[PDB]
Amino acid sequence: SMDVFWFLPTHGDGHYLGTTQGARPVTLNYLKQVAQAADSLGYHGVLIPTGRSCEDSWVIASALVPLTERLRYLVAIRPGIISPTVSARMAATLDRLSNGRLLINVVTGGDPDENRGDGSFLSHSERYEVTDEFLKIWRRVLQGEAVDFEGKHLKVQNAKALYPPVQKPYPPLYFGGSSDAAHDLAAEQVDVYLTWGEPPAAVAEKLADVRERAARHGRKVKFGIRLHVIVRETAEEAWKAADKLIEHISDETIEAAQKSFSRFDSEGQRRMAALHDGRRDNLEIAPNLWAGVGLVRGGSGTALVGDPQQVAARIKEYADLGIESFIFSGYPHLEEAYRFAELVFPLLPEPYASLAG
Amino acid sequence: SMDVFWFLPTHGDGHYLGTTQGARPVTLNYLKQVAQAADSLGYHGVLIPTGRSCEDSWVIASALVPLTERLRYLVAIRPGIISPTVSARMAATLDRLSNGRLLINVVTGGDPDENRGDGSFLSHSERYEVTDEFLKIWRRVLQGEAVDFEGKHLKVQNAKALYPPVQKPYPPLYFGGSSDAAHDLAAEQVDVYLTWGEPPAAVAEKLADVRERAARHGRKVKFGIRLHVIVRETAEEAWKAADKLIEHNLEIAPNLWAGVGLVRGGSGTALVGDPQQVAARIKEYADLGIESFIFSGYPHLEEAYRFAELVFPLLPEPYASLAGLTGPFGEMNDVLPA
Amino acid sequence: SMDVFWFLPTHGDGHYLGTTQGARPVTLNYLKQVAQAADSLGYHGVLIPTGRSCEDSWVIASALVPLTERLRYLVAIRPGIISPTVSARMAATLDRLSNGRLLINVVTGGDPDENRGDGSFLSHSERYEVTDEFLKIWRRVLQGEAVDFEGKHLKVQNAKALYPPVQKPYPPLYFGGSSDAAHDLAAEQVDVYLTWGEPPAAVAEKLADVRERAARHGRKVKFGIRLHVIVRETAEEAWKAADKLIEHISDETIEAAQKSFSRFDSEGQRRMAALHDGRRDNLEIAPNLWAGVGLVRGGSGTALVGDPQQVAARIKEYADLGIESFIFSGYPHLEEAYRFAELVFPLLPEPYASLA
Amino acid sequence: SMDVFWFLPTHGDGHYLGTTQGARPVTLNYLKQVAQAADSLGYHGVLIPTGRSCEDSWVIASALVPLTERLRYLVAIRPGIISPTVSARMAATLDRLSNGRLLINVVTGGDPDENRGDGSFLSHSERYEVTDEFLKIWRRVLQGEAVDFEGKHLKVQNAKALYPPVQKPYPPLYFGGSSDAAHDLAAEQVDVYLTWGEPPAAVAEKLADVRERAARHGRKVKFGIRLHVIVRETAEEAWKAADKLIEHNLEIAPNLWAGVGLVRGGSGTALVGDPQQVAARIKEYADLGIESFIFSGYPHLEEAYRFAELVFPLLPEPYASLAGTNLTGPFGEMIANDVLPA
Ligand SMILES: Cc1cc2nc3c(=O)[nH]c(=O)nc-3n(C[C@H](O)[C@H](O)[C@H](O)COP(=O)(O)O)c2cc1C
Ligand SMILES: Cc1cc2nc3c(=O)[nH]c(=O)nc-3n(C[C@H](O)[C@H](O)[C@H](O)COP(=O)(O)O)c2cc1C
Ligand SMILES: Cc1cc2nc3c(=O)[nH]c(=O)nc-3n(C[C@H](O)[C@H](O)[C@H](O)COP(=O)(O)O)c2cc1C
Repeated sequence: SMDVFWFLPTHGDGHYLGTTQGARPVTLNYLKQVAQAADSLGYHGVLIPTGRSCEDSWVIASALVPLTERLRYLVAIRPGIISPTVSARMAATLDRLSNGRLLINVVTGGDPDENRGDGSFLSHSERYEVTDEFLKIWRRVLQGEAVDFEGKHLKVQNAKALYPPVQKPYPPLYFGGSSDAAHDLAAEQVDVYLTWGEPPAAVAEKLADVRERAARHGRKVKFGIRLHVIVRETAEEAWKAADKLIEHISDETIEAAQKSFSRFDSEGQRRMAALHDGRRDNLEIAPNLWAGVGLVRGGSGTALVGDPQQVAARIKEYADLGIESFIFSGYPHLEEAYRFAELVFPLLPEPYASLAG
Repeated sequence: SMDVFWFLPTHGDGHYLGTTQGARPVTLNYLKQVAQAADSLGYHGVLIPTGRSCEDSWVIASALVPLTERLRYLVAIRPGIISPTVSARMAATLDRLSNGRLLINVVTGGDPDENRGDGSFLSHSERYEVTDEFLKIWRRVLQGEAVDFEGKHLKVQNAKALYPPVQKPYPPLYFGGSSDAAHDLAAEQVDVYLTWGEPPAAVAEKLADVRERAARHGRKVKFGIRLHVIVRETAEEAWKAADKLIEHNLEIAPNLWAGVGLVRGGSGTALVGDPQQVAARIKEYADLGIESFIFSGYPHLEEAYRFAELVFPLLPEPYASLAGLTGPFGEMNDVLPA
Repeated sequence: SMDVFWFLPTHGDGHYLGTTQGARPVTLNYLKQVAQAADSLGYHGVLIPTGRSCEDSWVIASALVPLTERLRYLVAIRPGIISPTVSARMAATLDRLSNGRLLINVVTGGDPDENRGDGSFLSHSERYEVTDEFLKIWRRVLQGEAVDFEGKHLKVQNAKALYPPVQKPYPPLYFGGSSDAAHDLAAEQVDVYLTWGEPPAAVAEKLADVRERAARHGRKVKFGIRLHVIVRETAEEAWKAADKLIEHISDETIEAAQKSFSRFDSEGQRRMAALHDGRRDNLEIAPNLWAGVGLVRGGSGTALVGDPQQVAARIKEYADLGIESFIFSGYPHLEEAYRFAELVFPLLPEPYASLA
Repeated sequence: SMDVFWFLPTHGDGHYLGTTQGARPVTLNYLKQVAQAADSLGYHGVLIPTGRSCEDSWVIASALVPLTERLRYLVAIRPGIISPTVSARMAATLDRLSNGRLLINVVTGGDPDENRGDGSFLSHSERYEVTDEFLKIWRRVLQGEAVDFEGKHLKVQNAKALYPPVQKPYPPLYFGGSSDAAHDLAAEQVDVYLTWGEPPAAVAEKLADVRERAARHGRKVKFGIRLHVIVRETAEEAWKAADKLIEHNLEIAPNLWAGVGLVRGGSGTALVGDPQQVAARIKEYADLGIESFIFSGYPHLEEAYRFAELVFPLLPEPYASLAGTNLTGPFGEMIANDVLPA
């Protein structure tokens, strides 16, 4: 079993990182282009990021649902900035309009400056306490239960979502995080645990940690990985494109982003930045794993670079560890969605092997 | 100037009130029908209600934006249940995708049971205090400012909306309310004040109160009214349809029927009569300063066509010129209809 | 089995016949409204008329296909005015883009003035000869055959349709006609024979003739009927709306319309106009069968008028004769598509009974 | 004035010519992708080819009209296989539904085997005779006339198009042809004369011939050229992609590469070079009087973005300002979560 996702560039898109040269503005028409591409190419779904640097994920996903037939949408919810009852009604409404194509990404928010801008003045441990109480209300209201809940952070009385969702018991819960509070929350409530593109040894230990905590709660969680991808027909062209992606990234822009990443209260972001740390020589931190994207961009920071056989081999490495979901992205997002689907899909298991023509 | 709105029945639709007979379920397909009808008929926009009995307004409006060309969407925001910065980013994205077709309806929420279900335990005076602080943060972040704000209820530090809206300075703020705190809030921050379909004398006094308070703040507010409509070609058919609507004294004013208010629907009063009678009541409200008219009918799809074909030619421009590409008009295979 | 169709008013729509009062212009937006209504309400398909009085059927059907999911489109082809090879490629493309939702209505054209305007100067017998040779080439090219054909009217050499259709062997062929040449063509080539809304006794004889001729060709054809419908909650409201539909029809327009029909070289049009002769009194030619639409409109001319039980009863009467397809219409087409689907669908067989 | 068109690959698309490697099937979804790409990028329109090797142009164009806002469709009509009255009603209906976005490409058909497959057994001189009579009836019915016409090939009596088009007097007529019979027909009836991508000296001589014949009839025709284009940021990558396109001398003129003519593609020549070289060759053709430019690339979706992002700012208005919608803000991917792209 394997689900291959693509990515909607709600932060912005282009041919190069860091610079405005070759940039592509994010419009309704361009978002339609990427979503309808992933829909017709046969991708399982698309991940839609959230945050201050993005357009709103719920507005984007809701607008693209009537314009696609099979594509699923992994939309992010951020506990602490919205009522859990209201978030559930949004999830129910969007899941009903899409006829069961909604996927939920639980996001706790690792930037204290952005969180204070949204009105949240909570420590790292406190944010996961709100998320813990949030998900308990969210999951229960969506199953038709009039919820009475009074916790340390959230309190609802007769919380009801009158319109039931299509997917039972609720739209699947995806979650990413590397701290101990994140692994506990994932093991207790979520359905799929997501990690960024660390080397296989680091992901295997993170998966083993989550699998252990989930077993202690009598549950089993599925796993997925988030990666960039620069795949070409030959290995020489792929690494040539990787160097070309970052040719306009000055040293003062790398210092500007790293100064902002150190402000983050995120353990998952810390492990991603602990792979590059501003270096430019020796960026291949692992066989066909290139950490050049993390020099400027937040969140995901590594990419699989190589020919179709080299990239498909790295996928089997992660799949052998138990990872079943793969969320890819490329620059630019439209062109690379076709390139991955035409070079890598025939090398992947079904149904992706048979989607090529 | 006049803006004529229609209504999206996101709580549900049907042919009759009270009973489930002839009911029509709210689906994506039917919502497309009503929105695309109001879009092509030439309505200025549609009001989208909010509450526990409705589907989410932001999901529906966002889904209908790429499916319409000119129609505007009056979407409701609710302070107290969402971050003001995040609500502004939501408004910005929907306004950008729609190319300036987003209108904001500020709703405070008058049901204490529903408010407790959403996690808000605030009194009437407190609810308008959050709304006051909410709009100050909401309006300023959308104007490009990095907002630092610490009030009695809300507090943000370095609140920024990185994507600017299409409409400047922000999507217009519509607001409805009858208390003194609402009239003060409307006179200070909002752009359009909304009132229910009261008799013309009662609306004039409410408008005079808001218009007086707005002058003290150096502002002028526009006004709008929300009214159901049962218009037929003759007055006899209209009152026959009104009686049929509630078959499973009510005329509180000339051609103002309060039968819709018997149950918890969109409004509580309705204009019932022939096209000349309905246009006469509209001209009455317009003379008091009302420029926006938010209408609805049962069912909303059929009645959107009925109002637009019987009343639009009797209204000011551009609605007078919307009634009626050339060639044949009506069903022809050689002689054209004349 | 039963397939219920609706109708796209490409001639124009409105609340009243004959006059421009209460008319509704046919735009892309309004056609989207009616097509998307029939799609979501659960109708099997929509019939799209063709002719000089219509917008082009192929442009409209192709434009509405990507805007609907399940609805099928009964598009009309006219042999004699387009190449059979080209017509087949058009059908294949629309059938492929729609993923098998294309239905073909074979139209021969009964107006000699309109036919001469299109460049066809053929007698009634000759028109069915071109249609005969047209359909033979059309059906064979769509089955992957490089066709060589040299007939009295048409001649092709190496006619190929390189893109195969989705429905096999080809999109189903619907056909309407009342002449003897039409019954032969229907019995030999088409898949569904269509008739206008005549009384059940006259329809039963038309169906018996086509099934008799089809047996001599070793084939069996299915049958469908075309009707208007004015259904209300009560029988009094239905007859009140039927009288109201024709209140603005001029007596000069009645003679001017029937004068153009007396010049029509069509038996189906003559059998439909002879049910009224312009006489306005006593229009109910059968229980709940009202022939008021035929006073001005060509083609369909009768309507089922009554309460939901009366309308559903007349439908079952036609179904007992072997009619499986029902193509309904009302004025205006958008509102009345909802009215039929909400008043009559629960009284019909599945899947229409469970769609509400 | 300048109109830049793209191309809908209704015959098929892919990364390479001749081979099936990297091929891309023509589906409704992919045709939407290319059409909606040209729509948002700001192209004037798209050319839709016709023939036995294509899906029907009228079905595709009509299907794409409600899915686009400004993009125009240059749809081909072929006299001899359809009645002129019916063709006009089709043009009127599509022009009305699109609100004046329909363009007509008059195609006579140069393949006798394909013409015989469609039922036409006519010589070269005869084919242009039907086209002459076809356009005369087609143009007159669209202007509201009840047309009576009896020629050597076509005959109509009381031909009327009851629904008038949006563009007056009729959707513009584009036409391509190299024979003397074609140049006479173009100078007399059509609005835009189209030619393939010959070297600039040959195009100037063909355009002057049509302009002389048109002047003798008191008319003036506009001109357009059809070209492939392989434009990259550097000249070395462009020629590398051109060599790779046909791997499974050719530079017949400065930046004019004749590799597309090896197989039955869209045309036979291509502009290959850097953005500065391509815009220079366009300025050379534009100085001759060419106002319409119909470009294409392989694959058509990716290259529609590549030409529009590298060449549009170097072209006259409105294409120079199209590279920058009304939206403002973060132009590019956000650096971290608060640093605007440099
Ligand atoms: C696959 C994936 C997607 C994520 N998407 C987002 C996002 O859209 N917005 C965001 O603020 N954080 C996102 N994150 C980060 C986490 O949700 C969370 O904010 C951060 O990791 C803090 O958790 P931690 O301190 O336990 O590592 C994502 C993480 C992963 C693994
Ligand atoms: C259901 C139905 C639909 C028809 N639709 C058309 C049409 O769209 N255009 C048309 O010219 N004739 C139409 N006709 C009429 C016939 O197809 C035919 O063209 C004409 O009346 C000559 O046939 P006849 O002499 O055998 O009656 C239709 C007939 C039926 C029964
Ligand atoms: C821009 C352009 C586009 C053309 N498109 C087509 C087409 O789609 N199908 C086709 O058969 N011929 C096409 N042609 C060719 C002409 O229609 C015509 O068949 C050919 O020029 C033969 O005429 P000639 O002997 O006068 O040169 C095109 C020509 C040009 C210049």
